[PDB]
Amino acid sequence: MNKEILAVVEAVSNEKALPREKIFEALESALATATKKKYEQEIDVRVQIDRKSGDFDTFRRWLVVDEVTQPTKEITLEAARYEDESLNLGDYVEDQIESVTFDRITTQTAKQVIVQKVREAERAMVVDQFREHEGEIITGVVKKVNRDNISLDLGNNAEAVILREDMLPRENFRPGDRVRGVLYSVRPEARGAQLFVTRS
Amino acid sequence: TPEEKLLRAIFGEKASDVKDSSLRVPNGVSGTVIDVQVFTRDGVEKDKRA
Amino acid sequence: HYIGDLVQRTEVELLKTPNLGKKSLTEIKDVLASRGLSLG
Amino acid sequence: MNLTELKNTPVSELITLGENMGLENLARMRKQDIIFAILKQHAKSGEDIFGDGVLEILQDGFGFLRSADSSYLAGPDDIYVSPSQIRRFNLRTGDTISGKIRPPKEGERYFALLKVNEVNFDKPENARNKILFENLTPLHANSRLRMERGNGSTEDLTARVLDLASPIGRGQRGLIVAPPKAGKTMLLQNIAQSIAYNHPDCVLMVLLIDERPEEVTEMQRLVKGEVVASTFDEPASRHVQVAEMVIEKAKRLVEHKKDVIILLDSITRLARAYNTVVPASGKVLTGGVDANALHRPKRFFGAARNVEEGGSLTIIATALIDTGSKMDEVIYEEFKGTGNMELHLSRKIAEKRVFPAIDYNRSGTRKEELLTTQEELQKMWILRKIIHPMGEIDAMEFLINKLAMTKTNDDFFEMMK
Amino acid sequence: MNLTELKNTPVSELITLGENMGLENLARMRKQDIIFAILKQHAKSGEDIFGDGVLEILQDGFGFLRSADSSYLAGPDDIYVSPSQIRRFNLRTGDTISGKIRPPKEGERYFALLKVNEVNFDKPENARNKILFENLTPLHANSRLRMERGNGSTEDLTARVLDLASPIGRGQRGLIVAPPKAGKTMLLQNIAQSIAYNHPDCVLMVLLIDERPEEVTEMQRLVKGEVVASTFDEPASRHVQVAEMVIEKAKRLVEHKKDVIILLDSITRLARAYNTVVPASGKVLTGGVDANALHRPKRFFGAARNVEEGGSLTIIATALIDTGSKMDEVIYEEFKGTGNMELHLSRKIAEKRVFPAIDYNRSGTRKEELLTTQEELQKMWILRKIIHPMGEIDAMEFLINKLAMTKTNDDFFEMMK
RNA sequence: CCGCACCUCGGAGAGGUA
Repeated sequence: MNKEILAVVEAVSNEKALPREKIFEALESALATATKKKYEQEIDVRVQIDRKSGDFDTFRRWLVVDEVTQPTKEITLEAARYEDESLNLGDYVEDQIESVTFDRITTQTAKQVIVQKVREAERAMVVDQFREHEGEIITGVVKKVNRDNISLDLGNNAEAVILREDMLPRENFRPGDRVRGVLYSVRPEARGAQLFVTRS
Repeated sequence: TPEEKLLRAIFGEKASDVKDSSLRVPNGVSGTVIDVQVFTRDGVEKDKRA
Repeated sequence: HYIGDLVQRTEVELLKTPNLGKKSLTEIKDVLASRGLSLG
Repeated sequence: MNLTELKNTPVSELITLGENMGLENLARMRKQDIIFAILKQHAKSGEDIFGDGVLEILQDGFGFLRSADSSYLAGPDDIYVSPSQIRRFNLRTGDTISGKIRPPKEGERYFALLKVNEVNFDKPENARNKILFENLTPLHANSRLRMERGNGSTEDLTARVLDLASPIGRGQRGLIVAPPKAGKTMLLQNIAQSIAYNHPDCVLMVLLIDERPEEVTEMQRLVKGEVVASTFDEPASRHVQVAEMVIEKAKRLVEHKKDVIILLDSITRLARAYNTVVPASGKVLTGGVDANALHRPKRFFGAARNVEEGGSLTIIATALIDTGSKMDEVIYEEFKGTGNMELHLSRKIAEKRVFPAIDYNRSGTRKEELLTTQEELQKMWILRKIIHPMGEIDAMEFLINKLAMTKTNDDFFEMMK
Repeated sequence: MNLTELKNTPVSELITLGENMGLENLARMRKQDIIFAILKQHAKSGEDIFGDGVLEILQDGFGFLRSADSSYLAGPDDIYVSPSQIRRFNLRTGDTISGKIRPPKEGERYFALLKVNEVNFDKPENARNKILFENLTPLHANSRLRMERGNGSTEDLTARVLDLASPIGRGQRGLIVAPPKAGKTMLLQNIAQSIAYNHPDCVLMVLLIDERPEEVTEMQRLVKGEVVASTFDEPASRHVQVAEMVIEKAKRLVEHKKDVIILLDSITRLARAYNTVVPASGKVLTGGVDANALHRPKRFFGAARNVEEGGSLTIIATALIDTGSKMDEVIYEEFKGTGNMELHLSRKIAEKRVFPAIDYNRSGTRKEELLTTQEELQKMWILRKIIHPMGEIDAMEFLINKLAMTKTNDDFFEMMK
């Protein structure tokens, strides 16, 4: 049994930073990223471990598709024929499990992923506190000007974004300008949700 | 952040900004290793090879 | 027995037979990821 | 070529078959490995293999078809069920899956399901369209399950006393409260035999949890039915898993309009197991029981009910009191206010070798008029009014002397008037 | 030139032999070093070396042949067992392996095993083809083990009282509940002597774990059998390893159709050792007991059972109550609902110097009709009904005064009528 | 990682090669 990661997931957790599930998700995502950066021409490798005593196993997966794009991570429907073609397009999980490769140097990016997910959890806590103390017009500072989206800043490890369709068509913003906007909903964006703000 | 070093001190897992500075063999030259010497400063603990 | 006979047929045709296993399919995929064999 | 057929065969015939096929020495090998090698050699020829078992869907998505002979325990020869097959047929935990299987190929460790032929002992077309157990309208016990056989054996006296004290019907939810060394094993065996003889259509399931292996092998070789047991040598997690598998199978069978009866003499042991396997929450009630430890056994107990659309779920469990542990006392006091039938047994009468030592005064059945006629209810009321003044041992002696006069309770009631 | 024979000889004879052979000064050398040197010198001449011991497979795959005189303590001078021979002969932990050995070459530290000649003190052909203990059909206690000597000795009074209170048979799983300073040592010694005298075929085993060295050396020099012990000077891991080796040897003997009787006096100490060596799970029960701490001792206790195919395993443990620690009370309350025999001892009777101070009222055996005849059971029932109204001290005095009149209980039974 | 215990990638010098 891997007592090293077990002591970490048992001790560091339970302090509102690790909910016993996001910590395991971050650890398996970091292991997957390490295995991806280890191979040269083999991308999109995943790993799932959701048990204390149970060790982790690296099962490289392919993308089920009827085309030949990305020949390094694509598989055909004849491999799903064993399941009577039940594997619909858009879902990619099936393959034989291969040899796992654990190492102490792989913890470098693992710690980075862990602290990034802790920062994301702290951002979620700040969002919860904002919702607890919402109901007033706020001001924010823009950071970047992307396509059909801007950003807001309130320096308490918080952040907000405004959709361009909700803003004025004539007004274009620039970093350093204060923006007045009331937030109404938070959609679950990938790699962490973000508070969406609307003016119209 | 001083919290990450506490975590690094909690578990034995290595975590640092590793840069490669190993002694390599120059180009052209070759040969067979016939002797290896190791000198360690006083106080510092010796390693397996030493 | 030779790799040429297996490379003459596509991986989809090889997966359509119960004689091949999961480990064999994984090895074939790992060999084909290098663009050396099993390229249709 | 069936999995259970090859599993029920003895070791001698399997070793002989393996030696005739010309394989590695099967004497120093497990039965499961022998069956695995035989199935591999048979599938190499080209024939189809079939299997069966109750589905157990894990948290990751995949499922396993556990076998009945292993009391639904994780074995190496389990049938792997991919999540795609679960998504196609909308399978759930408890659904028996009897269909064509294949041996695990290179790199695999579990048998794969190629095509399902039978679902819950029925066609999959009838199982795809079914009414859930949560949608069934609950009602009181309507159909009477007369425990009295009427043959006239001395074993039928317990069933007769039970029928005269607390009648049991289809879907009845009762508790047999009894201190240790009261005679619960013999009473449970008599109940099972009476149910098997009088009502052979009712599926009988004797679930044992945290019991002795001698009692297990005595129960298995005595009753004519399916016996799922889990001795104390297994951890509480295995007990909880076996209980969940059994209750899921029972619910899935009831959903197919079947009369399932579960005789689990482990309600207190199951509560202890749940309290042991529950993570610590920092809030401990009186008796060492967690605030959420009793929720799962309370729901398991209350799951028993009578279905009007078809089928029934009868659960007759025995409880323990005066065990020297206050935890069992708190468990009994909490479970008393939940059910609607209590069968108390007296240790004082049991020490006198007077069976059945049933507390006739404290016994009773809620809404008993739905399982007994008006004249039968009046006769029971008269018997209660005659028995109540006498003492417990005196009442037992009176009942024994009265039942010794005739063979059936009908003649007794006719002669009493 | 066996290893056990050379280890049983005193140091003086070994030094004399080493000086006669013409080696270096052995006075300042260890006995094991003397054995190693004389084995090297004897193998130099060309003679073969033989050894034996019970196999102890490690986690890495290989194992060693430990000796019984050292409680299977890890030692640098033992018979190394390569994983190749383990895979070849299907060896497991507990198999007594005897065969030819050789001195270790340069770079080795253990004696290598070449060929096994005898397995479990039997032919290897009968040991390779056998039915495992997990496949043996369990049964209740059928055969009777009469502890009564019959020689009319004053020591036989304890055995007579035991047979009158709790008859013990082959495969019985009992418990000796007693407070500290009650007389468990003398009672266990008398039980061991009666077993060795009346039933020599039975394999008597005494496992005194976490006890005083004086009691160990007293037990070894008093009873006629094997006494494997582990004093408190050794860590709890030593206790766990000794218990594992003992239970594996017992299981192997039962599989070899042997009647093994294990007298355990450290069940509470073994449970404490398991609770100490278990990794922190994070959930603590009432009394400081871990969730997975009671699994191993409960399985060790439940291993005892009666085998119909041949042999039996009897385990009579001794419990500890009123020790001032609530952990022992919780352990006793948990293990009480597991066995089917309790032999309680009263401290009030022990304070009056009335030995043995056996609680006759709280004692008893379940399914005692399977170990005694009908008339014997009726006489025991009558004796209990006559004794029950009297007090414990008065009952013990009456029983002593009645048994003192004659030598055997048959005369007392004949005079009672 | 905060507290053990069950009642309703440079500069100088020396030597050498053509």
